[PDB]
Amino acid sequence: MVPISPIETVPVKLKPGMDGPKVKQWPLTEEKIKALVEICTEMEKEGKISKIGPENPYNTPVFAIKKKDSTKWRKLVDFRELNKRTQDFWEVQLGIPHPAGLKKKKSVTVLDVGDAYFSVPLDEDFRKYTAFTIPSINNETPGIRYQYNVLPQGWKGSPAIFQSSMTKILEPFAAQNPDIVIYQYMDDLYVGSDLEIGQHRTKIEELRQHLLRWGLTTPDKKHQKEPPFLWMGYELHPDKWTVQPIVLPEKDSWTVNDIQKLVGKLNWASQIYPGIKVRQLSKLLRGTKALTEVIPLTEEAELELAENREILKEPVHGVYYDPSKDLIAEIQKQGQGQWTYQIYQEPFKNLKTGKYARMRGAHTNDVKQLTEAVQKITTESIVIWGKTPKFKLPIQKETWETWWTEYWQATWIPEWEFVNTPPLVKLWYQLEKEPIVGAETFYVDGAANRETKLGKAGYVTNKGRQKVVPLTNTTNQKTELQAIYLALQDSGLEVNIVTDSQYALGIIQAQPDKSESELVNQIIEQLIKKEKVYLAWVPAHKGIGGNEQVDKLVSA
Amino acid sequence: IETVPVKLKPGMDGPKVKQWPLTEEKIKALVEICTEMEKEGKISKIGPENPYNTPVFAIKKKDSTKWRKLVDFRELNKRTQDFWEVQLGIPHPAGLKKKKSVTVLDVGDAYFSVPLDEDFRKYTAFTIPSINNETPGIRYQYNVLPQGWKGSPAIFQSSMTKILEPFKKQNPDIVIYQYMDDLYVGSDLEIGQHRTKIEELRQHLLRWGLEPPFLWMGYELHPDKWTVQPIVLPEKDSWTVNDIQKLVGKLNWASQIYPGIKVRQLSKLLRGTKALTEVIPLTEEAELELAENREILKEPVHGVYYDPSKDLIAEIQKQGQGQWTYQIYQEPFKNLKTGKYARMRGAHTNDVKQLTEAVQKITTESIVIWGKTPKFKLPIQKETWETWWTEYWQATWIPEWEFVNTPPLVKLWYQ
Ligand SMILES: Cc1cc(/C=C/C#N)cc(C)c1Nc1ccnc(Nc2ccc(C#N)cc2)n1
Ligand SMILES: [Mg+2]
Repeated sequence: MVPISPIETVPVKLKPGMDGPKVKQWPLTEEKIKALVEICTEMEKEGKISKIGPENPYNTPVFAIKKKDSTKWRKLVDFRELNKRTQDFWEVQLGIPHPAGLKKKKSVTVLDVGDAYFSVPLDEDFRKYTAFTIPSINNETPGIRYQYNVLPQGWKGSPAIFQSSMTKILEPFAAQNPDIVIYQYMDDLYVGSDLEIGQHRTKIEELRQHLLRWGLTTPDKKHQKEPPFLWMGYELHPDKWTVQPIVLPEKDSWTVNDIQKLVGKLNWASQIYPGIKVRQLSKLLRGTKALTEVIPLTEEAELELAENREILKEPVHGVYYDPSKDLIAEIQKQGQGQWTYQIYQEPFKNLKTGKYARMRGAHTNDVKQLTEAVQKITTESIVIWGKTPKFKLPIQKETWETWWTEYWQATWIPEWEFVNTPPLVKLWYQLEKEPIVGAETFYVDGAANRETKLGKAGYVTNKGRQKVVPLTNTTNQKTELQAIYLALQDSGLEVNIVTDSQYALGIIQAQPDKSESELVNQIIEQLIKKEKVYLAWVPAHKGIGGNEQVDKLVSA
Repeated sequence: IETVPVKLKPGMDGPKVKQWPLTEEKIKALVEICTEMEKEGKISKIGPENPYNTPVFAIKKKDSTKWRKLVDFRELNKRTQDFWEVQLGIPHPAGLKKKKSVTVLDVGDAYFSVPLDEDFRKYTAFTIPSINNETPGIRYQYNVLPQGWKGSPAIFQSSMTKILEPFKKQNPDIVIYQYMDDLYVGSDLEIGQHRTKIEELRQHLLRWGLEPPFLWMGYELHPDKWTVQPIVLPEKDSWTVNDIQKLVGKLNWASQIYPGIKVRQLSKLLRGTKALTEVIPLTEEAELELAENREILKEPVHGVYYDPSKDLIAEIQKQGQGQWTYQIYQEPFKNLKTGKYARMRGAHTNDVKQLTEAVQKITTESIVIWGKTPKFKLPIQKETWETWWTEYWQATWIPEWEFVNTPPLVKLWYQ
């Protein structure tokens, strides 16, 4: 015999304070029992399970399934209860590689390592918790009690311990063969390289010899699986990648579930298909949760769907990452808070695409949204490629500088360049820093009665111009905004406005260009038409003249 | 050499904090650092039966091209027991803030000489991520006291006290204060002497060491010169209606801090509905009220005390042209320190680098004055801060922070 190196066992514990499972074995038909007895006799012969005495108090139910081959029965040990009681593990699968971050490979060979899958030893002290019982024929003898000596399929810790054990075995080979890549998925090893095919196959033979040191045998035939690979919703080819075929169904009526599946397929396609949009389709799911409910599609949703079908009408492929070249990220504004981007290194060959949507909120502007999209893409790029791309943005350098130097928050976007492709992001208005000489001064105020929801909004000015408007179904805050709106509608191109509304100042100082409040949108549309606006704040109820007069007129 | 038992707070599990994305440069640096540490026995590889995690990254300290490993133990530090057994706590030295020079030394390397309780090691687990998650992350745990863990100075205290005894006896007027991995050394000497006493101090730890990669460095502070920012009102010969309105606004705000502030006479100058740029002569009544307000503002605030059982809160405002104002308090309107910065190093085009250096400076001042870090309210969107702060960090500690999304009117009053 050739001595094999053993796989060290991972020590496993139950969660603090919990004991093992003690679950009743269900009754089974005489036919299923015979099937389980034969199956387990072979598993015992292979070393995977071991017959036990009656002292062990633990138990997990075992079932027989069938339907795969000659309708022959299969075996299923239901570890749901043990899983609840088993400690948490470190999971490595949580991070899936993105295809756009992979490198081009000349050759990728697949090896089957499923013999290893069911041969990793289980911590000796934990085996007792895996006990199960095959019921006896007619319940006239004790059932056949057993326990697992190997990582049990269906047990919480088996995937993590298998991956850790294989990674430990492969680490020396990979470190000493830096001209290949190795990736484990399920019961397969994928080995890629750029070597000529003879050297590549040699490395594969060397990898097979390395695995035999731990007693791990690999099928000596050609693995069925060959490029392209269907993996995690992708198609991987040697020099290109794409998402698996995206087929949008035809339907005369759509249910909530239908739209959820459409949005899923569109979101998935958004990583390589440029310009996918889902706003109007996702709007149809707002606040609803009846999966069988049929929603009529807006004309807005029908155009968006029609535009998506056009984008999806033929296959689009992405390229892989060349580390010797810079990454470029280009962003476009799409409307309604939607942004789309492409990341590429060579012109016209995207590594990946994507989209960003405005966050829910009362007020917003294009510059903030663009900034947010940049920070999203930067973080995504760090994960996939480990570096920040150079950005191409539809915003003029001078617009950005005016924005960040005068914005009340700190803000920053990394190395970028203006790309002149409309619609451009711009600043629609800019408040003055100093009062305007020669411009009429409007002192504005509003007030409402909290019970009757009646109010007044108005202004008085230095030229003797005045207005008070009575309002219904309003609040103090709305009347504060209405008063500012009135001063804007009634002034010339340059105007000073004095308010005591902290609420209104907080909104305008956030510089929205679009709002959930139609009253704020009306103010914004007025501000855009002015040439100069100075907005001044004073404290209420302090005898500040001008202020004092109009608060009296409006609180009456 | 034999370990101090450590445990977590009651009813409290270990940290399970996601590793955030790291740049290729930081990963390569961490791989090199951790490979060496593993060979020297400071850390060991761990298996999947350890589900804990603390984020890690790397920093290039001021005036050094060597990368330093920084573990973000904020969550572990919250979850670790309080060490009120070694001492009820070392009374914060109030003289440290009064020395003309204080040098900050990185002494964290000394901690690696003390083993860590084998029953606690699992909670210091961390991961070196791979680009694109193409290979499994490298998982380690510490075998020795880690840099950045609040237990490290507590457990090493007894050893630090005896290493430093010869230097302290021989230099009794020196104030030495330890905060986490930092040693703060304050003297009233001329700087040349100061720098030579600092170097004297280095060789006590070199001697004892027998090499630490960052002990040679020296961050020099001068807390006796640290400036504060009282409330001042303009002195003008010509007041416009706008100037008087801004004055009345500022005085109304100041009257939440200072009781006897009055604006009646100044607000009656705003008598009518005048153009904002119109000049208003002050009445005698208004001049008097203004002068009385000025003299009130020259006094300290009433009822301001530090309470060590309460959090310090630091607020920061962006004032433009590289200027930032800040206030530290525990109770609103009861500022314990206010200040203003303008020397934003190498960041005239980068708001976020400036803000990050302000946060570090305010934390340093906080450690020197009270011996703990403040909780920040930052004028920045969370996403922007989370994406860039680590690129500009040069400190070995990390404070807590929250984000301000609504613009304060108070910005105007601290300008
Ligand atoms: C993540 C991953 C999944 C699969 C396979 C999953 C499956 N099924 C196979 C391999 C080898 C990898 N590993 C890596 C690592 C770095 N670059 C690459 N490039 C790369 C991989 C495959 C093809 C192809 N065809 C082309 C390039 N692969
Ligand atoms: Mg009012």
